[PDB]
Amino acid sequence: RMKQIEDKLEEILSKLYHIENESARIKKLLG
Amino acid sequence: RMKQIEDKLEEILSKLYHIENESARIKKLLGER
Amino acid sequence: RMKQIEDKLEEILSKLYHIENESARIKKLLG
Amino acid sequence: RMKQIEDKLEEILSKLYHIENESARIKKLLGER
Repeated sequence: RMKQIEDKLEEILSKLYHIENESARIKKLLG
Repeated sequence: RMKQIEDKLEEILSKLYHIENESARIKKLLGER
Repeated sequence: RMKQIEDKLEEILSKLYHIENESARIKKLLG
Repeated sequence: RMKQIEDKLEEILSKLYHIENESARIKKLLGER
């Protein structure tokens, strides 16, 4: 139930961390 | 209900994979130009 | 309870839509 | 519990605002160069 939502949320945040590093990379590649 | 949640979380999820992809593309763009 | 999670999820996806348009913009600005 | 959820959702949330910001910055970058 709730464990299951959380667990998704833990995944989703992890995609969100990856998405930041990527943005961080692109800024560097830019200036 | 708890199943509308589940669908939306899967949808959040695909949208995440989609955006990793669009940004990877650009990173890769710039990574030659 | 659950209404409340959903409602957050509905918001979070909406930030995720905005984040795409932005990426879409940047690609355009790039090539 | 249902409160670990709430914290993480707020954290997902700030991370969203953070990334809108980092991408807006770049859009704005490129928007002159």
